[PDB]
Amino acid sequence: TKPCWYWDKKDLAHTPSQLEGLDPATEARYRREGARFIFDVGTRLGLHYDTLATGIIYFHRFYMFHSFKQFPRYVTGACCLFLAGKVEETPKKCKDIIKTARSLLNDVQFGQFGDDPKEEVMVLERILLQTIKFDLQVEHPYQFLLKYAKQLKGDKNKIQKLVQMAWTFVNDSLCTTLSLQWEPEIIAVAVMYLAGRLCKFEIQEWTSKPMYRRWWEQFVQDVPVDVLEDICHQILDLYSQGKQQMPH
Amino acid sequence: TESDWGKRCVDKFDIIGIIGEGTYGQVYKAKDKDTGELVALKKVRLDNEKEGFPITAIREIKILRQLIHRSVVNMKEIVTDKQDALDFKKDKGAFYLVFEYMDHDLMGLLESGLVHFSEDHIKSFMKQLMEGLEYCHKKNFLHRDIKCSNILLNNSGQIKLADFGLARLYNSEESRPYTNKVITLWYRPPELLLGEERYTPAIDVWSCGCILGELFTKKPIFQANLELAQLELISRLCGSPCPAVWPDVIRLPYFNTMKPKKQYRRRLREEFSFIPSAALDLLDHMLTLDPSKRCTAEQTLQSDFLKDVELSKMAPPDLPHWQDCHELW
Amino acid sequence: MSYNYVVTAQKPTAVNGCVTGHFTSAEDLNLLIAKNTRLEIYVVTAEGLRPVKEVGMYGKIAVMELFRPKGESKDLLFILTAKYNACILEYKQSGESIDIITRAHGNVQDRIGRPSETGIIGIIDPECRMIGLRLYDGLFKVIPLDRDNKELKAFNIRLEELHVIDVKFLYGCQAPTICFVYQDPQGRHVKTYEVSLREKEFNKGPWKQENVEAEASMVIAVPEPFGGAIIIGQESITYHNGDKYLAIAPPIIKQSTIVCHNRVDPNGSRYLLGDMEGRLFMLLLEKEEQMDGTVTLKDLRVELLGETSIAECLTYLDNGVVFVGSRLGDSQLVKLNVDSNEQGSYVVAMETFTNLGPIVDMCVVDLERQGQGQLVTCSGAFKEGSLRIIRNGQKLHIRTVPLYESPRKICYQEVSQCFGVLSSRIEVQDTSGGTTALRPSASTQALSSSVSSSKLFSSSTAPHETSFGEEVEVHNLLIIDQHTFEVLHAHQFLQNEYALSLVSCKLGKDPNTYFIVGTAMVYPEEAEPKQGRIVVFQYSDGKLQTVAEKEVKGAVYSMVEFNGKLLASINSTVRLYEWTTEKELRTECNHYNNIMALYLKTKGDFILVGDLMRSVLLLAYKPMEGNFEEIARDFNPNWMSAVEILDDDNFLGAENAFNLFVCQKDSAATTDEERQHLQEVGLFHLGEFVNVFCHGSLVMQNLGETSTPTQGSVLFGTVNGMIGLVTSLSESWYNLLLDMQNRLNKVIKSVGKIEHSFWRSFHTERKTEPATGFIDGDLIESFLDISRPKMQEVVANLQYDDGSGMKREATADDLIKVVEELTRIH
Ligand SMILES: Cc1nn(C)c(CNc2nc(NCc3ccc(-c4ccccn4)cc3)c3ncn(C(C)C)c3n2)c1S(N)(=O)=O
Repeated sequence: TKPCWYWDKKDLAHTPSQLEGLDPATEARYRREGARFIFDVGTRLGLHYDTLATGIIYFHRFYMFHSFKQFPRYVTGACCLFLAGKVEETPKKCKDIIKTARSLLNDVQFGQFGDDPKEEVMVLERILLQTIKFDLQVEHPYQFLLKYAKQLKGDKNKIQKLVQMAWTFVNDSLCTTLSLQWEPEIIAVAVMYLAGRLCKFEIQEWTSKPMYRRWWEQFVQDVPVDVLEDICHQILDLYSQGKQQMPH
Repeated sequence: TESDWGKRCVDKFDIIGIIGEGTYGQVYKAKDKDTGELVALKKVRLDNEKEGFPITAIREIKILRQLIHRSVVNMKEIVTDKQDALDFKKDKGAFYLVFEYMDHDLMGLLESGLVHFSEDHIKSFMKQLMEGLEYCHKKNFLHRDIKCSNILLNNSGQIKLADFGLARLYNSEESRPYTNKVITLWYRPPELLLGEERYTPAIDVWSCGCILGELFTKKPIFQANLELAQLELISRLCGSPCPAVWPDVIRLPYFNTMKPKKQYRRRLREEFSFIPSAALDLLDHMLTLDPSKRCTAEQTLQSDFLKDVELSKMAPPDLPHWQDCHELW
Repeated sequence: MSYNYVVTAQKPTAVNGCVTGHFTSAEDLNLLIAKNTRLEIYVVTAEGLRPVKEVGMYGKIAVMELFRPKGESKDLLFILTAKYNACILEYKQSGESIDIITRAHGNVQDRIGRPSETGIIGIIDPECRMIGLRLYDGLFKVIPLDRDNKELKAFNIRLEELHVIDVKFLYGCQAPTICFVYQDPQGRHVKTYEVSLREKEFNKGPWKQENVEAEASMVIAVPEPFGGAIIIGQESITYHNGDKYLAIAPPIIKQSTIVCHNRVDPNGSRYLLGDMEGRLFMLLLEKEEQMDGTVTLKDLRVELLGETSIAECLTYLDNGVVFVGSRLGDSQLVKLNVDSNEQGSYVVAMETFTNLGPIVDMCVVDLERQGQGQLVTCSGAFKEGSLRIIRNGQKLHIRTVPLYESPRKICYQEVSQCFGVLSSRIEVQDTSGGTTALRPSASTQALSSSVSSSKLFSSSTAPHETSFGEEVEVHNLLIIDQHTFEVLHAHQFLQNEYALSLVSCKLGKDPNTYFIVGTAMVYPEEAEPKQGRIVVFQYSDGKLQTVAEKEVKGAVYSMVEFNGKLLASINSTVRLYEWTTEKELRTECNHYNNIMALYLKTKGDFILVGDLMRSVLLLAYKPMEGNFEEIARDFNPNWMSAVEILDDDNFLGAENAFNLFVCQKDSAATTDEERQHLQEVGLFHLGEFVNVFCHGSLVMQNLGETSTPTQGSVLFGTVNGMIGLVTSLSESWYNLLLDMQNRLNKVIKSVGKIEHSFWRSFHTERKTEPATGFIDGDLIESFLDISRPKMQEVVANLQYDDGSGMKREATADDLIKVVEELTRIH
């Protein structure tokens, strides 16, 4: 019926990119840079946050089936965003995406688009659709972060700080392969979990079951605390490596 | 696996012939070589490259893979023309959206006059369409182009709804700017005629009501070629739009611009006196001018006409076929 | 775009309805006879019928009743067309000049309504207070006959009884009372209402409802001396009036269905009944007077008089003469005599009127080798079945060959100097377990005879139950000589085998000329037949030989010879068979994308398919590959009655709604999509049901005939007997003639004030469109009959174009010559 879009961390050692001689650090950084390209391009064009995420999910899934050495990441990114606009009903003309991409890319980077940028992108749409197996509908952590937060009652400012901080973590997790490891529901819980730890909040108190240390169980079933820690660790690693620090 | 769409080739289907052309590409009737199952193939041509893959097809791929109901048509898979080897750029081949094959379409049956509908027949038809429409309206999807041209029927009496090319999501909290000319004029809701542009799920209910009347008279209730002539015909039967029956009619863009000849009174019950009392009440509510007072899909299911209809009794519509092939002496 | 021309060679011969009245004057007795789109006025004399006038209308006459409102010297006539055009007409004669005055006009079509299963019913009050119309189920429409209602404005009264069988106004009521039979789940009932013009609604009727026969068919309003009504059914006749109830159930009427009633004695003492077997009965009302002086009905009696034609409507013409309005055979004038003849009959045929009847099929053959076509038509049904040979002898010469059984298809085999005809006759299950024919007919009077002994379906599973008295069809192939028209041979097909298709041709390398018949095994339970045969016969030395048989899984609706191969349509399938050197049909290639492939036509390697609901498909045989290819399909939903190929690009179709259309390849190769789209470039409402299209022309060809502007000739036959010709025009001639029509429309006075454009508009219940691509030859050929002042008025400001001169002024004399050339095509 529907395809499986989730892999194990151990499997990422065997992407096409890895087996063509690309090392783990290079692919990982390329994913952040490619994702960020999609994020920045769509932000300049004023696109809804779901549209950016859908393009990023297509992009991440794409490079589970192809190598970065044979498909320029930025062309793929532009193509993903193009399709994402039509899927999420926030359409943009391909020429405008190229226009914005040229604005944000230097001369070397825009060389990936070749002599005819629009053509290189429009051509790729065929491969993209076959690659993602025409499974266009994608859910994102954002809707669950809000659906779950709405069931929290208590100090309005404390909960809103939790939401925004978690929301920031969701945006940052788009640069990582977490989109390929865990369903969005778990991601939304994980970012709530992380924000709670950083803000020294005890989220259970705001739930309908204030004496249920496991508030996540009423939102997401069969979620071990272990999973949430692995996700938190990866998000925090991105902040530790960069100069930016936890939002707080 | 069954889920890896877009790879299997169209060679696997034996084409029987062309059965239609609309929206993006032509529809063909085919038989699967392996299983022998009849299928319908919508050719999707991306060669234009103005906007690549048609968004009308994208909507129908996205929504119909989410929607599972016996009253909504199934997309079995998507298959491809023999693709150019090692030349992904040169490749201009088209995709085929594979649907379940439905025997007939309502329009052709009514148009040829070859279909007679009894009260019981009409119930089963509407009950399924509503079961489908409700399932879709509950998932916050709007069909936005209900027509006899795309209600499909099998000889068994099974109805399925089909043309999701214009279907989009509806958010109650955040009304979104939309496209006004969404349902075809013969089945257009008054609200869209006057420029509503912020449509409710009720727009699809109005069309189904028009069909309901079309099942008793065998003719579309409101037929016109101009957006204002349609309003006149609707106004004669349902009453002229007025603040008394439609409090927010003044907010509409073209309410002052578009006025009927008179302030007609509602005559629906009189002109449809021949309709059974249970259906007449359903028509009165489905064909209500104010979208907020217009009945919902579920409410039609909870009507004296439809609630106690049984799925087990298919009640297939009668087709003379061979009997009327030869003129009757 | 495409440009075509349609002309009526023979006017409709079938009778739709009849009433008699004092239309022209109170002194004159008049019989008004109605044929589709035609009105015929006569003055009835004891010597015969004398025609006063013949009128044409832009509409199919549905309702026709004669009424004389107080203050008129003569009766007026109400007419309602099938398009719901209504009119009141009055006779006016000034010396030698006759005109028909349109006193009132209006279209009574409602925006919302369901056409009744029984159809439009029309009646007029005995006091001429109102005209009653039941146009739609559940509604009763009233046109009040007031002096001021010149527009025939009307109102609807809600009617609870949705399925109404028949209705009449009653005599002898204090307020206008309708009596009608209706059907609901509990059976059929008779009920009465009173119509209040002041209240514009129904009031309780004079007498209560009664449950009546399940197959009660007709309602009779009995005159003042008796009052009440008579109800005619299949097995019983009943009289209803308040407390009075009489029922007679003679066994003679059960044998055949009675479908017409007419009053013989003005006081109601006698009524005439006719049935589908042609028998003529008399319902006699036996009076019993009380000492009070009140005349009451004592009993009812039915007496067989003789045999007439199957009557859709009957009329007594005073003296003893009775006009029999027949839709299936020749109409007649018959006198009912007091003494029976030596055979026991009281009926002797006086006058007989040619009716080409239903033309099921026809072929054009040059019998005399005079370079002139003769049209041999399968005409009539049941006892009235006949072969009609028609030639343009100037009047049309029609020879009749009585068959006394129903003809279905006809084909000509010159090699054998004979005609092959498919026929069916009605036998009835008898006490022997077999069946017995009601009368001898062509299939039983053949010189030599044979019966199929095929073992193909013999095994079957088990025989279905048979009840005595049930009807069955027996199908035959008739071999008929082309000169004597004598039945030379009759081949009876298997039991429960319906013959649908017939061809005469050579196949492959076989030098023999064969008769090939396609049949279907019809079982009452089967919605669609699933068994059939293609049978190859050879007519040689007075005997018909079975040469080969092919078993198919369906009904062989249509077959046609295709370049030495046999093209046959079996249900949804179109199939091409090769004729092997072993004299056996062999399949080659097939096409399955059809619902029911009813009709087939071929030109070269192109095949045209007509379908029960999917309109017309253009197929092609690709010889390099040995298979069919879909060229282009008409994607508009149309129910076909017949198809024809005009030329390689234009294809002609006939709809069951009495409409004709022409589809052409879109001739634009940009996209494969456009070529695959057949586009309906021509739309035209004929008013007739076309059963058969046949290429050919009856006009004499001396090789000296001036080359007419029209090119090509397709003849068509209709169910009402009308024969017409379709021919093509150049763009220059079409525009010239079309511009002339628009000029004629303003000049010629229309009966009922009916817009000509509306009458010829393509009309279906769901859609109504203006005519396109067709020139009404009848409108054009009427230019030669309008007065000179009108002729010159028509030609004012007329310019020829696209010709030798770009702009040329037209004179009234120039057009007279042009139209006269157009009258030479038929
Ligand atoms: C746009 C458009 N949207 N719609 C839903 C249609 C109807 N066309 C259709 N008709 C299906 N069956 C019914 C049917 C079956 C057979 C024949 C036929 C034709 C010629 C000869 C013999 N038979 C015609 C109709 C059907 N089944 C599945 N699909 C889709 C979902 C792919 C279908 N679409 C069209 S339009 N008008 O372009 O067509």
